[PDB]
Amino acid sequence: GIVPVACSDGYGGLVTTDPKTADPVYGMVYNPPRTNYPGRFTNLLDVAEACPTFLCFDEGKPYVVTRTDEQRLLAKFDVSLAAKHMSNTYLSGIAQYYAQYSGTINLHFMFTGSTDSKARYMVAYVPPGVETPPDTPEKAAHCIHAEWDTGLNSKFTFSIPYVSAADYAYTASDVAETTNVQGWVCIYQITHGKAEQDTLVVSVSAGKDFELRLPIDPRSQ
Amino acid sequence: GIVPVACSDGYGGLVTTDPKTADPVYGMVYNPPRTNYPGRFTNLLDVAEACPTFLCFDEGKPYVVTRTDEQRLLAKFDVSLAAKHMSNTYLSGIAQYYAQYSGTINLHFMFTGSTDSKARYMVAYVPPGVETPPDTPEKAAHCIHAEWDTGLNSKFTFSIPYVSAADYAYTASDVAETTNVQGWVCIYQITHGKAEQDTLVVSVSAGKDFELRLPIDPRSQ
Amino acid sequence: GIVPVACSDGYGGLVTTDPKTADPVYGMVYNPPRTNYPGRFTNLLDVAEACPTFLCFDEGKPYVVTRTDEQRLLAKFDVSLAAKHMSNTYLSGIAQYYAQYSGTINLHFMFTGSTDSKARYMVAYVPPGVETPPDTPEKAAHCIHAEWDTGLNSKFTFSIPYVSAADYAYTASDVAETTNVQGWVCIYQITHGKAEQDTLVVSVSAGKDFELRLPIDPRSQ
Amino acid sequence: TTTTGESADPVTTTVENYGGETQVQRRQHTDVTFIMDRFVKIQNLNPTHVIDLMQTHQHGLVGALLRAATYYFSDLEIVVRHDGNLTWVPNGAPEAALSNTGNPTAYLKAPFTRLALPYTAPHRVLATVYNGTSKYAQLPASFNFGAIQATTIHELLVRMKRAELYCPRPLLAVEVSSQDRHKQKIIAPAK
Repeated sequence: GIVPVACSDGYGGLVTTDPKTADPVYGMVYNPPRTNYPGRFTNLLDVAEACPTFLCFDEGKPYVVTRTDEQRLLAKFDVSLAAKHMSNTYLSGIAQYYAQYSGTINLHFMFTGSTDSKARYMVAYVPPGVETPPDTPEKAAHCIHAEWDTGLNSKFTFSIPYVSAADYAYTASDVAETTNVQGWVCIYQITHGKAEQDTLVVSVSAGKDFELRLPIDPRSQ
Repeated sequence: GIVPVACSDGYGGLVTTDPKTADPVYGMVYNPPRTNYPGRFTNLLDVAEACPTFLCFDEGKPYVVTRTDEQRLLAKFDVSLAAKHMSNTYLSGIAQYYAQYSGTINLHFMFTGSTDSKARYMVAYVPPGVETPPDTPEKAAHCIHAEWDTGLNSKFTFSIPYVSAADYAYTASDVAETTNVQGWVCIYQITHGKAEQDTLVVSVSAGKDFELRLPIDPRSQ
Repeated sequence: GIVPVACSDGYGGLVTTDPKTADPVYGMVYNPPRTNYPGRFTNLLDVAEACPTFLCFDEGKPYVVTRTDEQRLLAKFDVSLAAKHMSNTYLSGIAQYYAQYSGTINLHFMFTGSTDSKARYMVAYVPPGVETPPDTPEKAAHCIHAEWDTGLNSKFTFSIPYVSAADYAYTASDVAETTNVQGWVCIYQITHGKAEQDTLVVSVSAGKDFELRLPIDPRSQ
Repeated sequence: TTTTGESADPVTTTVENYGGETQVQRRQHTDVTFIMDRFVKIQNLNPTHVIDLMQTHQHGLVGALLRAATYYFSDLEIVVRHDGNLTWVPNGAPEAALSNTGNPTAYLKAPFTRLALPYTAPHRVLATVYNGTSKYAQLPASFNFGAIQATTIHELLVRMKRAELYCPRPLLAVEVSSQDRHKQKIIAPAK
């Protein structure tokens, strides 16, 4: 006699993401060597961590600038990988293919002004719960924030913290909801000296614990 | 050559309750931690044992009361999880999903009267075999019974014993038959003193050896 | 790749007597205990050996009787489980479900006469080969036989031997053939004293080496 | 037993009190993981469907038991009878994604498709009742097991794997008019 088997209903169909392998038909193929080929990356986030890309502000400029020396809200944007200001970044490029994330997102600020121009800036993380963002450094001071001088070192990095009710947040956005909008980031200029035409270039990268979760194919094809 | 197999007729179909698992298609998913989340229950009967729920008497009251100080049958009900008086209890809620049971069912009596009101009650288990239940404590005394005073302690618990010919009883009822009606429980007031408007709240829970047997889906859907 | 299999033609169909088991669908069922339930039997022949049942003679009597004190052939029957005289026995009840048998068949003779009635009987096994059975004890004496007195002990048991060309015999009969008729059993009365209305009750059971072979379902359904 | 009822401490009296003897109990059937581990129907279907265990019938074996808990967690198995190919996307995915093969897509194979899916919500556990809003009654949109889409979805069956229930809630039997019992036709041999 032979082995009895029950060909089971509901099993067997092809699933584009299944964990099995096909049957081979052309054996004994040896490839040209590619040992130590340069620039290899094995995880998208290793790249997203080390290579910050630029934010997009008014008229598509990767920077902000103000002609007045008074306090001003230079820019505000939503803490969403779906944000308009993030739309040209590599981080957002990667994130559109995952349903959820959690973790630190790092902002980088680089001053490009002349030796004779000085400024003092502030960056704040405004969590959800307030109707609109603070329009002044005074009101925003009560939030998690950092202030800095322009000097010998042109770059300043700040971590936007992951603070939410759920353990993960959606990468996409839909309408003002708790799972898809995690507050705002506000960048202010406290004041400046002779920096009317000088700019602050802003870029973003992934933090030490930034994480993307569930693979998706949502682009219109 | 390859392995010969006999795809067997009568096997393979899907059975809603089969003991196998489907084939996976989306791997590597790590969940948010939920260690030590509170109020977990792993067996329905752990809950049914610790949380008694109320019986339902005339006009849907979870209690009985009498205005006369004489002996009276305050209430009688069928020892059936299908009984009218049990219809709002959690025990009956659970039992409707199992074909059979066996074991102890516990009744709880709580006196709510004022300090100046006293009473003496009796509870009896009348097994099947008599045409109708005893209408008086005297006649019911010959059964398995308990009597008690109202005092410092407001609650009294009594176990309705499982006594039947078969080892299991049906949870549902059909018509007077040996497998679906296991007698009555009769609650009497022997007498009372100034307890005309005072009540005896009754609730029920599962006993140490209460057991429900065969899973069913009998509700109209 | 995956395992290659050859779904074989000619295999897989359901066979009412196959040696396999179905797939389970309702697990975890514990039964009421039935330890030491009485009167269990595990082999039909244990019962057929210990419980003899009655033969059927003229007018359906489980006994033979003669009014004359002379030698007489009280009864003769075919050594067939299909015999008319065996038709109400448990042995024949069992045998109709098997195609073949072999072994000893035991006859039991019980005298029911009064203390004042005596008799002397003879039983003979006549193998095939003679046209008709011996009508007298004298002619039958040359066969395998036993003779006995009626006394204190009312019962006498005799073994009808299995003597045939083939190692097995058919339980059913068709027409006079070597595989389905194995001779006759003849019961004679040598003589008697005052036993005109007294009887000899006859019953049959299976012998130590009686055996039934091949399961069949031949009854008209 | 006599106790102070008001405290609400559990009291489990026994048959022994009046001379009886407690009898051994096997409770495998009432075990939560076991009892929830079976296929149950979902009724309101559409070619695009979001998997929501609250779609289970309120008086169904699983439907009612699930409702009788406040919080729960579990993995899942589904059986779908569909025309065309079936695509599933995880919790949080744009509805637009159901249109693409890159997401788990099962090519039609009679008579239907049976799959094993992981819990994908962003919460540690889910709820059957939620007193409040998720937007800046119904349950929050994030309480789901993803969505499926095919040309036509004829049948859906769901099965809860590794189920964990917390915080039990009321569970009801049918109400009884008679005042003695609820009677119904129990199965019995014909003739």
